[PDB]
Amino acid sequence: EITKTMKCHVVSKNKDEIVKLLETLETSLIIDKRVRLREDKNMYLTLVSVVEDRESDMFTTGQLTAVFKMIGKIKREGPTMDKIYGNGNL
Amino acid sequence: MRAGIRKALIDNIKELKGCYEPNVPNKDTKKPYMVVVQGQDNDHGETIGFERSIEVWIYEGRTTFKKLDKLTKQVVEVLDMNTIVDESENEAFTCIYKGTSENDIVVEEWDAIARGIRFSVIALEDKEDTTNDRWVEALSRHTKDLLEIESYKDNWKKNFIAPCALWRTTHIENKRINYHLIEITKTMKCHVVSKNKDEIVKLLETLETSLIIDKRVRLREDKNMYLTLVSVVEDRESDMFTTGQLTAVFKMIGKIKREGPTMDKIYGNGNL
Amino acid sequence: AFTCIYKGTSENDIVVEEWDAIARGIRFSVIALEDKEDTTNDRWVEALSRHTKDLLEIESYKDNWKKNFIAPCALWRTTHIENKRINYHLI
Amino acid sequence: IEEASFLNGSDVVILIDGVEELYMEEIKADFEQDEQSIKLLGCQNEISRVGTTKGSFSLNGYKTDSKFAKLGFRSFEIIYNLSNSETLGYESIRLKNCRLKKLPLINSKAGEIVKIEVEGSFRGYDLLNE
Amino acid sequence: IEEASFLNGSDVVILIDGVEELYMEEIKADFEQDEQSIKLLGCQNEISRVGTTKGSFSLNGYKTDSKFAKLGFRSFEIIYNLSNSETLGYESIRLKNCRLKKLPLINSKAGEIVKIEVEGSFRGYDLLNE
Amino acid sequence: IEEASFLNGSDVVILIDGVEELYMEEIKADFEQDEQSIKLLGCQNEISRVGTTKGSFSLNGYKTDSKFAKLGFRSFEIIYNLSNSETLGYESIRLKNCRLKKLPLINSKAGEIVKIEVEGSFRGYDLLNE
Amino acid sequence: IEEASFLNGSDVVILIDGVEELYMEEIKADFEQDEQSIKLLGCQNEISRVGTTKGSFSLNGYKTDSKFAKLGFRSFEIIYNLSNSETLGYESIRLKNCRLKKLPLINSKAGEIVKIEVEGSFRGYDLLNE
Amino acid sequence: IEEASFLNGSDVVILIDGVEELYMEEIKADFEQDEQSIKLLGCQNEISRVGTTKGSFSLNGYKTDSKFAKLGFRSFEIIYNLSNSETLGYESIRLKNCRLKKLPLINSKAGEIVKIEVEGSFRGYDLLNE
Repeated sequence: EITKTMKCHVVSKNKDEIVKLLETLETSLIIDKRVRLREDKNMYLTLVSVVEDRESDMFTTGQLTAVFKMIGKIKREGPTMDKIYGNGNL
Repeated sequence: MRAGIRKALIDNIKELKGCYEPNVPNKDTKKPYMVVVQGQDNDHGETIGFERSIEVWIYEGRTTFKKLDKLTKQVVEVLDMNTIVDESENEAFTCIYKGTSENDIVVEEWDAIARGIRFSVIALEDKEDTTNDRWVEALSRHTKDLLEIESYKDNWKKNFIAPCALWRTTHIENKRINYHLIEITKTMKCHVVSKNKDEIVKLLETLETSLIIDKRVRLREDKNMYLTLVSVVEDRESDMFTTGQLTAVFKMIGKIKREGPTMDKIYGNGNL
Repeated sequence: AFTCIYKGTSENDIVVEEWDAIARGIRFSVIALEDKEDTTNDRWVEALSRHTKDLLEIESYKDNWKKNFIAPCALWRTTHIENKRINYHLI
Repeated sequence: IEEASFLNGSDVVILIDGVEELYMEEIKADFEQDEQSIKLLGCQNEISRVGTTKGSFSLNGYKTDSKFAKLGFRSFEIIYNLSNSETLGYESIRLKNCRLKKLPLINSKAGEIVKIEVEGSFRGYDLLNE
Repeated sequence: IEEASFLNGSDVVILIDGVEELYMEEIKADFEQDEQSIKLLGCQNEISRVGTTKGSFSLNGYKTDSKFAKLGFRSFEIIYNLSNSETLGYESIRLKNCRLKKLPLINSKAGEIVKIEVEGSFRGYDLLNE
Repeated sequence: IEEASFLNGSDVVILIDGVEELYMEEIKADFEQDEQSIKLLGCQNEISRVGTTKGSFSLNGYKTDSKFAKLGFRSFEIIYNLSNSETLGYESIRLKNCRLKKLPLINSKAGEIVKIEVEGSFRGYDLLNE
Repeated sequence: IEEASFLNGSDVVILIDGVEELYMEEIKADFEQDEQSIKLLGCQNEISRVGTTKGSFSLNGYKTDSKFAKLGFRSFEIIYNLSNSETLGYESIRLKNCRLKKLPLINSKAGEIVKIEVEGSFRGYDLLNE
Repeated sequence: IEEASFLNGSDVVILIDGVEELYMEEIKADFEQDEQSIKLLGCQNEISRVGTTKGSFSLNGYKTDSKFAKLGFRSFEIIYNLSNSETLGYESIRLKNCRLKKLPLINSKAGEIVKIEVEGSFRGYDLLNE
C-alpha cells in the first residue's frame, strides 16, 4: 500500500475565482472517487480525504490537501501445470 | 578553500579578468573581477557539523547590471554543488548555493557595480566517513548496491559528490522483551541530495520500493542478522541537507549469549 | 585546569590596512566555571557513574560538568524524580 | 509492479424490493448452517455436515422515510450491487424472501442524526453476477 | 447536484400520555416478533413466520419531576413527531398501551446532572403520518 | 426565552435509617415487575400484566465508618430528598424495608481512596413529595 | 550477542483449494478436543483424556471476488506456508476437509474498504513441513 | 529505609518438557478446586470443602518453530524458575502431566509478528523451591 498526502494550490488575481476553482476541483475529486494514473487505465488512485484550508497561504502552503492511496502487487510468477500424466499398475 | 574557488572561477569563466582576496585589487585592476570572502564557521548540528559561509563578490565596470547578472548566473553554475579540489590543501570540498547579497550595490568612487553571491560549505571538521553503527553501515551498503550512488554515513563530508545519499540514526530504543531476548530498535533517517530535484524524487521512490518489497536488510555479508523493517516514510517538504527526506524504523532481536554443560552420557545401575 | 571547546569563527575575515595585517578570530568556550567539586549526594548518580567507569574505563562526572573534563568522558546527571507510596509499608 | 484493487465500500448500490435505496450505509448478510457434529463410534475425528441453512442480514443508514415501518413484516427481495470500477467486474447478489426480525419504529437521540437499523432473515440467496 | 436531507434528531417532539414532554433526550421503540423457525422434512432451507408480536421501548432525558414515578405501571400512550423542516413531510407514530417495565424511582450521582431512564413495552403501534 | 432547570445531582440528601448520611455519592433505586407475557389463542399481540413487584437499590460513597458492616442484614428505611433550588419544589421518596444483598466488609486499594458500595432490595416505596 | 528471529506475519502464503489466495490478511486455526474430565472414586486429582478432536479455522482479507460465496459449503483444502527468510526453515501446514460455518454473502460499510471474513471447521490436519 | 524487591517478570525461565524454551513471554497456572458448598440444616453459614482439584495453565510467546503443533496432545512437564537476583532466593515450580486443551496450528496476522498462544491442564504440581 502506497499513500500520499498531496497538497494543491490555486493562484489567481481574483480570489473569488480561487474559491470557485477549488470548489469545482473538490466536487470533481469527490464525485469521481478515483483518478486515472495513466491513460492505459489499469492503475488508479482511490481518494481518501480532500480538505481545503482557505486561510492557508496561496503560494507557500496551498489551499487544498488531498490524500490518495494505491495498492500494488508483488510481481512474482512461476511455472504452471499445463499438462499432467500418469499410468496405472497393480 | 580560497585557492580552490579562485581556481574554479578562473578556469570555468572567461569574461573574468581575475579572482582576488579581500583587499588586494588596486584601482587600476581590470574589471570584471571577483573577490572571495570567507565568513563564519558555525556548528549547525550533528548531521551538518560546522558550516562555513563563503561569498563571491563580483565587480563590473558600471556599464549595466545585465552583464553582472550574466556573470552571476555563470558563477552559480560553476560553483553550485560541483566538487572542487583545493590543490594547496590537497583536500576537496563542495560549495552550496545559498543566495545573494542584501542589494545590488553601486560604488561610485571605484566606478563599479557589485553583487555578492553567497555560498556555504558543509561539515568542515569531518574527514572520516566511517561509523561504528553497524546498522548505518548495512543500510548504506544496501543503498549503494541498489542505487549505484555514493552513500555517506552518520554525518556529511565536505566533499560530497552530488547525487548522493546519507543514512544516519536519530533515535535508539532498546528493550529486554524476555529473559533470553533483547529488542533493539532504531529510527534511521535518510537524505538524498542532487542538483536535479526530480532525480531526488525518483531515487527516494526506488529506495522506498526496494525497502518495502525486500522487508529486511542484511546487517553483514556473513548473514545470520537482519533488520526487519517496521515503517518507511518520506517527507518531501523536509530540508534536503539538515533533516533528510526519508524516515525508516528498523528492529532486531538479539539473544543473550549464555551456555552451559550438556548431558552427553547418562549411566546407572540396578539393585534390589 | 580547563578544557576549551571549539565553537566557531569571527563574523568575517577582516583586513586592517593601517596595521598592514589580516586577522581572523577563532571562538572557544569553557564549561562550568563555578563548579569545582565533582561530588554528589544523589546516591543513584554515584552508583551509575561507578558502573559506567567500571564497564567503560573512562571518566564519569557525577552531578554536572567540570571545567577540566578529560575527553573522552561520560556524565550521569539526573533530571526528574517521582516518588510514590505504593503501599502502607512500601515506597 | 502489477496493479491490484480494493472494492471500496462506497460502491455498494442496494435495491430493496425493487426501488433503489440510496440512504443505506452498511449492509451485512450471511448464510448460516447447523454443523450437525457427529461423533463416530470408531473414529476420533468429529464429522460435520450441511444440516439445514438459515439466512440473516442487516442494514444501517440515515432515516428519510417510514418505508420500513410501513412495510411491516412483509416478505421482500434485496439486491446488492458491489460495483467495481478499477476493473469493471461488478458483483450482484439477490436475497430471497427477506423478512424483518424487528420493526424499527422509533430510534433517535436529540443531539444526533436519526439513523435506521434493520435486521432479519431470508429464505435463500442467488448469486446473479460476480 | 440535487439536494438531500437527514432527519436531525433534535426535531423529535414526544407527547407522552397527551401532555407534551419537553425534557426527553432519546427515544427508542421496536416491534419484535418470534421468528418461529421451522425445519421442513424435505427442504433444507429453514422457513420463518410472523409468530406473535411484542413491543418494547425506552426513553432517556433530564429529570424535572416525579411524573413517571407517580404514573406507576398505568397504561398510557406515546406520540413521537419526527418533524422534518427541510422538507415539510413530518412523521408521527403512536404507541398503544405503553407500560413501564421498571419504575425509576431514584437515579442520581453527586457530581452530575440527574437524568431519568425508562423502558417498557407496548401492545401495538399506529403509523399516523409519514 | 423562558427559563428551564436541571436537577443537579449534588442536591441529593440521603437519610439512611433516620440519620443523615453525608458521604454518599450516588444512589440508584428501581421498582421492578415481572411482565407475565401471555400469548392469546386468537390475538397475535402479546399482552403484559403487572405480575408481582420487586425492589432493588444501590449506593456508593466514601467510607468513613463501619455503619453498614455493623448494620448487618437488618431491615431499614431510606429517604432521598432531591432538592431543587432554582424552583423550590423538592422531591422526597421513601424506600421501605431496605435490606442489603451483600455486606461490604472490606473494599480498598492501596493507591486510592476507600469507597463503600452497597446493593440490596426493598419491599415497597412511598412518594412523600414531588 | 547471538542472533534470533521473529516469524513476521507478512511472510504467510495461503493456498486455498490449490489456487494461491493473495488478498488474505490473517488466518487462525486450532485443533480442539473435549477434555473428558473424570473424577476418580479414590484420587482427588481430576484426570483428562483426549476425548474426540474438532477443527476450527478462520480467515480475514480484502474482498476481490465472489470465490467463497460461489464455493458454497463444499469441502476444500487449505495450505499455510509460514515462510522464514532469516533462517530458511519455512513451515507448512495442511488443513483437511475445510468447510465453511457460514457463507459471507454480503459485508460492507459505505466509508470503508470491503473485507471478507470466513470461519469454519476442518476434519483433520497435516504438518507437511516445519 | 530498609530495602525491598519486586520479582521482575523478565527473570522467568521456562523449561518445557526438559528443553529450555526461550521465546515464551507470559505464563499462567492455577490449581482450581470445586468448593462443594453445603448448606447445613441448623447452621446459617455455608461450609466449603476441598472437593477435587483441577489444573489449568497457559503460555504466550513468539512463534519460532512447530514444537507445540508436532507435540500433539502428548503429556509433558513444565518447569518455571522465577529467578530473583536482588535476593538470590529463586523459586521453581513443576507442573505434572501438562496436556494441551487445543493445538494452535495456525495463528498469524499479515502486519504483525507471529505469536503462539497455548492453554491446557495439568494433573498435579510440585513446589521444588521457593
